[PDB]
Amino acid sequence: RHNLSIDGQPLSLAIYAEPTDPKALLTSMVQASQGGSAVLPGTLSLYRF
Amino acid sequence: IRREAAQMQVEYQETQQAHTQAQLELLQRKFTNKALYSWMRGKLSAIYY
Repeated sequence: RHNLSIDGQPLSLAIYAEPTDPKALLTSMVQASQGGSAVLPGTLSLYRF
Repeated sequence: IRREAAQMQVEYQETQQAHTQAQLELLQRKFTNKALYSWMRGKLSAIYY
């Protein structure tokens, strides 16, 4: 009834549908917004330019 | 026993793959990374001009 031989060996070859490959994992450079410095009013020196 | 040793070899190759991934990410999180160098000679090229 279970499609076996007299000895109990199966009569149908099985299958498993091989797992889908390794996986690639990557990293990336991340950048963010950056500002600059400010300028204040200047002092008056005692010496010439 | 040979099958076990071969299986450990697969784990050895997987570890090596992760090792090169960590090296590449460390190169990108470096302080003197690609972005810093690009802006430094970009700024200096304009100044040199």
